[PDB]
Amino acid sequence: PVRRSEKPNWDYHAEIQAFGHRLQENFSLDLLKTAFVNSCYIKSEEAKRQQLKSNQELSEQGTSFSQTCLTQFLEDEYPDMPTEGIKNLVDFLTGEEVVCHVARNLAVEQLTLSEEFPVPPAVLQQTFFAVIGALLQSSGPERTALFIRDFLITQ
Amino acid sequence: IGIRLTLPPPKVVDRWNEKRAMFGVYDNIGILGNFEKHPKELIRGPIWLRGWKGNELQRCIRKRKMVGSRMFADDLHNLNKRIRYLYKHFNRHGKFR
Amino acid sequence: CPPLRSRAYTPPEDLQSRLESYVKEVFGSSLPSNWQDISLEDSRLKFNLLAHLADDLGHVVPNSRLHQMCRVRDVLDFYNVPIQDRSKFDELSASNLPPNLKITWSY
Amino acid sequence: PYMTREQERGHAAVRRREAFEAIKAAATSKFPPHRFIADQLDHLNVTKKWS
Amino acid sequence: EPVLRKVELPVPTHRRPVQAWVESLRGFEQERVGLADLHPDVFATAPRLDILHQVAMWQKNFKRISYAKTKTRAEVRGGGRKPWPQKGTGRARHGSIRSPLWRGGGVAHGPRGPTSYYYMLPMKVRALGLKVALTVKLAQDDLHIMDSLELPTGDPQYLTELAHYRRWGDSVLLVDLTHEEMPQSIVEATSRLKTFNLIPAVGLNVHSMLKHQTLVLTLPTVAFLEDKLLWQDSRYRPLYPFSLPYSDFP
Amino acid sequence: TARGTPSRFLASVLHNGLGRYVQQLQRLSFSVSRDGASSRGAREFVEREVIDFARRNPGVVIYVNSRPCCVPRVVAEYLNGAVREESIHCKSVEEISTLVQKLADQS
Ligand SMILES: [Mg+2]
Ligand SMILES: [Mg+2]
Ligand SMILES: [Mg+2]
Ligand SMILES: [Mg+2]
Repeated sequence: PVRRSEKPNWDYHAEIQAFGHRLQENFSLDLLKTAFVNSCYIKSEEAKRQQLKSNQELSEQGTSFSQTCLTQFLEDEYPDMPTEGIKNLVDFLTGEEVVCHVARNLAVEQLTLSEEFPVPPAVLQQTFFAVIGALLQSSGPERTALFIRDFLITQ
Repeated sequence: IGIRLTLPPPKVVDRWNEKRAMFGVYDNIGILGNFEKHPKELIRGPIWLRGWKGNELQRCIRKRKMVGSRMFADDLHNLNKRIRYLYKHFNRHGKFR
Repeated sequence: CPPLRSRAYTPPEDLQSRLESYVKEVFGSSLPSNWQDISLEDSRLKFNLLAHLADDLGHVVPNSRLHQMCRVRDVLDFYNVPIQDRSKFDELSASNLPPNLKITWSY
Repeated sequence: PYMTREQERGHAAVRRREAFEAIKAAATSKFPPHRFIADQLDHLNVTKKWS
Repeated sequence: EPVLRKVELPVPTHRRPVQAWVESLRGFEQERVGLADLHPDVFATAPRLDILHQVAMWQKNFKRISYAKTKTRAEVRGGGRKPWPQKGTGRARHGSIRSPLWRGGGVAHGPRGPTSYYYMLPMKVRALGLKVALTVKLAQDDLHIMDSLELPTGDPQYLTELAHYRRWGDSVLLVDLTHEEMPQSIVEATSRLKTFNLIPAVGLNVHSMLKHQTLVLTLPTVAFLEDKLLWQDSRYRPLYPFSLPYSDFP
Repeated sequence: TARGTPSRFLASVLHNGLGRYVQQLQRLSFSVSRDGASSRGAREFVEREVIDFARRNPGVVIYVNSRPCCVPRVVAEYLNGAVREESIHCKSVEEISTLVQKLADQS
């Protein structure tokens, strides 16, 4: 298996825009691009070129928001639940496997720039949170909260 | 098994060889040329077949009477036998009377 | 040999007065009212008129449409139609494309 | 019953008859259809090239 | 001096003659040297596509002779005797070893002898065929009329580049009136060109016209074609073959 | 036949309808030819419908290739990663349009 970028009938620009439009989200396209470019990729790219910004900021913001957002939802829905309980429940929702499942079927991996194909789940998860972070900068807390609800809560 | 296991050599057909280019020229020899010749005078081939058409039986009758003398002993015996066969087939056999 | 010329044609703004000039040349200075009604039954004058228009405008009436040029109005109405000449790739590429659509060309 | 035999005699005769003309009309109107030039020339479109 | 041409043969009252531009082969920019009137009956009749097919199919098939034959059971060598008795063995019963059923046998119903596929469409139909083909050429801007097939030089590349300049297309059919009085320059040029073809008037047919993208005619040939094709209607039925003398034919 | 073939249980991708409906068709790849009758039907599909179709569903990215081929085809790709190939071949604009709709509203 080789990445879909390395396959006929591919233009990343048009695909990026369609990723925005699929989810009915008015993304800032510049930021979304920045969300999909991993640090591992840039190291490999530099080494390859020998013979651009990281996801870091966007990814951290995405994860921190989703954690707080998910706790808010869960505390409001299930008030009798303890703190430790909802901790584990959010941790499940922000889990490697489940978030990567969502990522896989939202074609996140298709637009993800990584050194290794198929994509390691750590990277894919990091990329998915970058998407959320970019969306957060794009359309404020409200729209993003709706996105979390529509994707993560459904799991 | 009985199906080829590779593609045959590609066939290229030259559509613009002289024979293809001047195909069917002088078919209008009659109407365009004062009726000096019929187009049937462009037909080449057997003596018994130039500008005439018939079923197998009729073709055989005709070949017998036109080149019957000049043909080979065994060929002619084959032709006499053909005619005998076809005569019975057409006159005595079939669905409709 | 001269280079092959484009089949593209845009009708000019002063077509009316240019045709005025050409008709008054060929049919003579004296011109009756409603000059659009002038018949091109005469073979020689038809040729002369159409030649002048063909040489300057660059666009010629084809063999197919020649018998349709019965009257002078018919010539005027013929030259006001534009011809734009480009391959179908070129016409589609600049045809208000949605950004999701992509067309490529392997000829 | 409702009407006696005498009552019903010829009560529906008009409707019966005028229905039969409808049959005859349809029977007497079968004919070859119209031949249009539009479809004949449309067979040229089979070679219609992009360029 | 403009080159003008009128129709000599009488036209019907309701019909009007069509025009064609007249050009010469002498120059690249020598289009529009004259104007010509063409007889509407030859050059502007009804597009009859069925007729084109009819004539074309007759043209392809009427000359054809088939050379394929196969030997029948009677014609195959040997096969006289009965291979084994009917009753005795377990074997399936046979009369000869050369029967269709057997390997090496004769053919049951095969290609039989030289076969001719000759037939004649009626004359008037073939005539109408030529007419349709000519209208269709002029309708689609595929027909050109020339004063003469005279070339400035016999260099065959001149003729190709002229067709390119005049948007004639890949294949051009050149028709002259007589074979003998064809110009030297055109014969030299066309001899070594595959796609461009020179024929005399009498040669002209439906098949070549359809095969070639362009039809080019001379003014001599256009008057000639009109004469003969228009002769076809407005003639009686024959009493005897037209090769024989009449009081007004040739 | 049921025994002779595989089975699945009814599902959707990622509980599609639950929050918001997401169109599953992601990519469309049309292979047409400039010349040749097979691609004729498809040719005029690219004349008219492609443009407005692409506007109608911004989620789908449409690629049109335009290279010589004896059989024109369309490659439907989905979010989950299935690939569906369909040979449009000698089909009228209308029945090609029906195909492209049928692809776009399925998972
Ligand atoms: Mg024997
Ligand atoms: Mg026996
Ligand atoms: Mg026996
Ligand atoms: Mg044998």
